[PDB]
Amino acid sequence: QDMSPRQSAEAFGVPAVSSSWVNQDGSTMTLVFGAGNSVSGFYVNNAPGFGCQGTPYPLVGLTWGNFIGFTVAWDNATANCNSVTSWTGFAEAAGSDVTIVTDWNLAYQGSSSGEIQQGSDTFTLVNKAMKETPKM
Amino acid sequence: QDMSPRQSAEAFGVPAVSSSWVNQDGSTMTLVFGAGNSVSGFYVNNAPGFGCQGTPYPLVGLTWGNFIGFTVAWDNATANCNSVTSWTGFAEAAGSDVTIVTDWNLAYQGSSSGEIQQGSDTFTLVNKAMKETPKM
Amino acid sequence: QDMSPRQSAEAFGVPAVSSSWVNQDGSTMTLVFGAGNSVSGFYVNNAPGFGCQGTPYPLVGLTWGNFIGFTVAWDNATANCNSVTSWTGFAEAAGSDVTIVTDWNLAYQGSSSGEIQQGSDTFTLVNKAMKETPKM
Amino acid sequence: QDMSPRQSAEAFGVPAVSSSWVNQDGSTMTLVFGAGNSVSGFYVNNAPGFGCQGTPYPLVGLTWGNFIGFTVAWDNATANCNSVTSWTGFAEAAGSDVTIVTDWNLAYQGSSSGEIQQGSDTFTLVNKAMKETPKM
Amino acid sequence: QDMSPRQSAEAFGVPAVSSSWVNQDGSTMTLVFGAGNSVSGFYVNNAPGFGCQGTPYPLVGLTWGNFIGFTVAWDNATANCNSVTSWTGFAEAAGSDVTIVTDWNLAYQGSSSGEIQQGSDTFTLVNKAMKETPKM
Amino acid sequence: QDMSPRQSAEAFGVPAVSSSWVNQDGSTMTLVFGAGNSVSGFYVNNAPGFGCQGTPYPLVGLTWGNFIGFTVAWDNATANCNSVTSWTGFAEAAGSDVTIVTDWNLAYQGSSSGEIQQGSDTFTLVNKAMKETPKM
Amino acid sequence: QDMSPRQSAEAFGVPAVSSSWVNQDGSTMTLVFGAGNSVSGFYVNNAPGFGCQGTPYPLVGLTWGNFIGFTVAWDNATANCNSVTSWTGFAEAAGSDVTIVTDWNLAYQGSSSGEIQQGSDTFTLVNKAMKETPKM
Amino acid sequence: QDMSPRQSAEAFGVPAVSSSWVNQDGSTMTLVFGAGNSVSGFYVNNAPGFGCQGTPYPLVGLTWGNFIGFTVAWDNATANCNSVTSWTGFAEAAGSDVTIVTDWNLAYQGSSSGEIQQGSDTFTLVNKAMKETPKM
Repeated sequence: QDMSPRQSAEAFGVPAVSSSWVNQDGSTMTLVFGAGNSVSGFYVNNAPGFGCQGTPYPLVGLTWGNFIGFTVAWDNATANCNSVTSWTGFAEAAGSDVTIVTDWNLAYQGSSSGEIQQGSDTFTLVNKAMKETPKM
Repeated sequence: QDMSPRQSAEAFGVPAVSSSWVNQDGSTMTLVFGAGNSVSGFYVNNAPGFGCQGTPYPLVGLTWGNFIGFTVAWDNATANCNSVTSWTGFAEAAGSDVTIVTDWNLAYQGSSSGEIQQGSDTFTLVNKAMKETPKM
Repeated sequence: QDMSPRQSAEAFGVPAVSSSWVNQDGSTMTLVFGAGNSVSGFYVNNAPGFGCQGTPYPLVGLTWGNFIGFTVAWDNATANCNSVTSWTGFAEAAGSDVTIVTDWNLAYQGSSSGEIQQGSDTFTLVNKAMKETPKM
Repeated sequence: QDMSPRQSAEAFGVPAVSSSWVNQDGSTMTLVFGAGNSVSGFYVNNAPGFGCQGTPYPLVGLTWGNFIGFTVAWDNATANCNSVTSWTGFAEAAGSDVTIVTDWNLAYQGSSSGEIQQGSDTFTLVNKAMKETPKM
Repeated sequence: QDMSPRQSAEAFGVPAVSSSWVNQDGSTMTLVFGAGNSVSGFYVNNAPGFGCQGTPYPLVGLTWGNFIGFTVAWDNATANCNSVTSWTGFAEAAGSDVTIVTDWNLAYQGSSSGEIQQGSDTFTLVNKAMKETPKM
Repeated sequence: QDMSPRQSAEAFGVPAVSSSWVNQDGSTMTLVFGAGNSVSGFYVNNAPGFGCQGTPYPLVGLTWGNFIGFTVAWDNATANCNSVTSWTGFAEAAGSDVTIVTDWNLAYQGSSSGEIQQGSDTFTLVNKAMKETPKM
Repeated sequence: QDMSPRQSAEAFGVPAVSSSWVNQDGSTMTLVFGAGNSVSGFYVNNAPGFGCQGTPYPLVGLTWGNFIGFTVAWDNATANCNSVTSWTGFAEAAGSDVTIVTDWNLAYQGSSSGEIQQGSDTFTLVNKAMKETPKM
Repeated sequence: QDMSPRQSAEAFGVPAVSSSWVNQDGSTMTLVFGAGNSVSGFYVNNAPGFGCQGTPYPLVGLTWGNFIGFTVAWDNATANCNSVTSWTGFAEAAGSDVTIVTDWNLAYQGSSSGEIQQGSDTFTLVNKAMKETPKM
C-alpha cells in the first residue's frame, strides 16, 4: 500500500532516492524522495533575469507515480526575493534520459498588487559523476 | 533572524497558526504554519467534475510574507486519482476578510500522455465556529 | 513478542495498515495502526442532528486482536462542539466484507450539567478506490 | 488557539499536567495531558471479578475543556484479557475535590460472538502525597 | 558488536523484550530491553514497612550479558518518598524458572543525615498470562 | 509540578545541568540532569585493580532531591569487563564544596557463579576550569 | 554554561544563527549554529582547479567562542571527488566586515598514495540581500 | 546509493560501526559511523603540553571511502581551552592492522590575535578487549 522512499523514487522513474537535475536555463536541483509521498531537496536558480540566482533554496512537495509538485520560497541566508514558486508536472523516459515536464507559477509583489507569473521548465536527469579525485 | 509559526502566520495575514479556508467551489482546506517557512494541512476537494472529492488529502508547502505555495497528491486511504496539484498565490485583505488568490496546475495521465490542466482558486478565511454543544 | 503495524492490522481483520470506513449514517473515518497497540486517524461525522459535521477530527485509540477503542474530541480549525466521543467495539466478517460493531458515548455540556449520550455505530470497510485519473 | 499541556489540564480542572485518580472500585490511574488535546497514562484495574487486576496498562485519549475520553487495551507483559475498554465523561468540582463522571464500554469475546459490556466509574482526584521518607 | 533489544534480552536469558517479574516480597516489575544496553520499565513495591507501596514508579538502567543494574526514584503522581533505590545483580536458572539475584541500596533522608539502607531481592520471571476474556 | 533539568540540578546542589566529578580513587564522571528525574553521562574508572580503566562508559540513572542512583555497564568500544555497577547515594552541599556520598554494587562472573562486590565512593564536584588557551 | 544557537553565533561574532560567507576564490558557504557547540550548513567550491565545483555539499563542525572547525565530504547527488576537506580558524573584525581566517587540509587519493593538500581560505560575511521582488 | 553506517565503516576499513583508536601520544578516541557520511564520537587528549588532557570531548565530522575529517571543540564540563582542532586524513588498512594518517589544525588565542597551530597524528585501531571479568 504505502510507498517507501526507494519505491516512490522507482515509481517516478529514477533509481536512487537522491537525484540531481538540470533544466533548460541551467537551473539545478536535487530531489529526495521520502515517506508518505514526500519530496525534499534544494533548488539553484540560474534563470536569466531572476534575482536570487546561484544559491540553493529548499524545496518540499509530494509525488505519486510519474507526477510531482514542489515549491520553493525565495528565502535563504544569502538573498530573499519575497516570492514563492511551485512546479507541477510529470516524468518520462526520453531516450536513455529521464526528463520532467513541468509548469510553474511564481507569486510575487507587483507595483499595485500580488501577481503570478507562469512558465515552463523541462528538467533532465544528471548522472552522478564519480570523479575519483578532486584534481582538475 | 528566522520565522516562528505564529510569526509566519501573522506575516501571511492570519492571526493563528491553524486556519480553515473555503474556495469558490466549496473546496476546503486547513493550513498549519510551522518553522523554516513550512506549511502543512489537509485539503478536501469539492470541485465539479473532479474524481477524488469529499475526503481529505495531505498538503505541504512553503511561505514567505504574503506568498505561498503548496502541493496535494491525490492519494489517501479512500481514493487515488493518480495525479498531483500545486497551488501558488498570495494573501490579501478583502475588507475584514482575508483571501488567498491562487493559480494551480494539475498534472495527470491523459489518453496517451502526461497532461497539465491549469486554473485559478480564490480561498476565503473561515472563522473557527465555536458552539457550546454538538446538539441542534 | 509485540505487534507491528501490519501484524496489528491483520489481527484486527484488515490487510493494510491504513483503512477507510463508513458507518450507517455515512459518517467516515480512516484508521491507521501503529506500534504498541496504537491507533490513529481522522473522523468525518455526517450523523443527522450533529453539530460538527462534514470536516475531519483526529482520532486516537488502542487495539488488541479484533478489539478496538478510540476517541475524537470535537475540536478542529473549522468548528468546536465542546464535546468528545469514544467508540468501543469489535471487527467481524459479514461475508467478504469487514465491519466494526461499536457502541459509543458522547460527553457534552447540557442545560445545567455535563451529560453523556450513548448509541451504536456499525462501520463497513471501504476498498481504496483506484482511478487512473481525476477526470470524469 | 491550540492548548499547551498545562492549559489543557487547567481547562479540565486539575493544577498539574500529571494527576493521580481512584474510582469507586479502588481502581487507579494517572492522567498526563500533552499537546494537541492529547492524554496519556496508565490504568490499574482493581474491579471485583475482572481478570487483569493489579498491574498497569497504558491509556491514550483526548480531551477538550471538562470532557475526556480514553481507552485501555488489556495487554501488557503480565497479563492479556483480549479486550479493550473506553471511558468517556466530564470533570466537575464536587466540594474541594475534583471528580470525573464516566461511562465505559468493554469490548470482549463472548461465547458465540463479540460482546460489549457497559458500566459507570466515578473517579476522584488524589493529592500527591509528599511522604518525606520511605520509612513506614 | 552492538546488541539489539531481542539480542540483549536473550543474552540476559529471557525470550522477549518485555518481561514481568516478582520478588520474594510480592514486589513486581516490568523490564524492557532497548538499544545501547538500555533497560527501562516500571516497579511496584509491596515490601513490608516501605512507604510508596502499591503504585508504579519508572525504572531505568543498563545490562551486559547476564548482568544488570537499575534505579528507581520514589516519585510518581500518587506519592513521593524522597529517596532512590538501585538494584545490581545477575540472571540465573533456578530449575526451569529464570531468576535475577540482586543486592540493592536505598538512599533516603534520616533524622539528621543522608542514610543508605541495603538488602537483597531475588526476582522470578512470570509468564505472560493469556486469559482471552476479562471475565474472572 | 514536573522537575526541569536546571531545577533537578539545583535540587541536587549543583548550579549547572552538566557537572564534573572525581572520587577518592581519581575516577571521574560527568552527570547530566534532564527531564523526568533522568540522569545521564559518562564514567571514567581509575580504580586500582579494575580491568576497564581509562576510557569513558555511559551511565544512566534517576534523581530526586539530593538523592541519586546510576548504573554503568562495563561495555564500550575499547574494552568489555562483562559486568555492571550501580551507585546510590546523596549529595552534601556547602556552597561550591559539594560531595556525593555513595555505595555501589558490582555484579560480575565469579569462578562458579554470579557474584556481587560492594564498595563506597565519595565524589567531589570539580569546577569547570576555564583555561583560555590549550597552551602551557 | 551551555550555549544556545543565538548565543553561540553571537560569541562567534555574527548577529544571526544562519550566515552567508564568501572566500577569496568566490567559494561560498552557509553556517548554521546549533546546540551543543554544533555547526552545520552547505559549501559551494569555486576554487580554481578543483573538481566538484559549483554545487552544494553538506558541512558539519563545532565552535567555541571565536573559534571554529568544520568538514566537507566531497559527495552529493551531482558529483563525488572521493576526498574530504576540513577548515579550522577564527573570526575577526576586518574593518566593519566580519572575517573568518582559516587553514584547511584536503585528503584525497593520489597516484599511489593517500595525500594531504593544505592551504588557507579567508571568508567574509555577506549581508542577507532583501531584494523584495524576483525581478532582475 | 546512500551509504549505511556498516557500509561507511567497511569502506573506511573497519569491521564495526563503533571503533577505538590511539595515536602516537597515547591520545584516544572513539569513532562512530552513521547515516549521510556522518561521523561522531569522543576524543581524549593525552598530548604532552596540551591543557585539556585526560577527559572526553565530543567530535563530529564526515567521511567518504577511506577519507575522513573531524573536529573537536575543547569545551566540556571538566575544562575549556578556548580553542578547536580539526583532523583530516586517510585510512590505511591491512586486515585488522588499520591506521589513520592525519594532519590537524588547532585554532586558539595567541598573545596578540587568533593563531593556528599545525601538527600530524597517526591513529591506530584498537581491537575491543573482551576481558570477561573486571578482576585482575
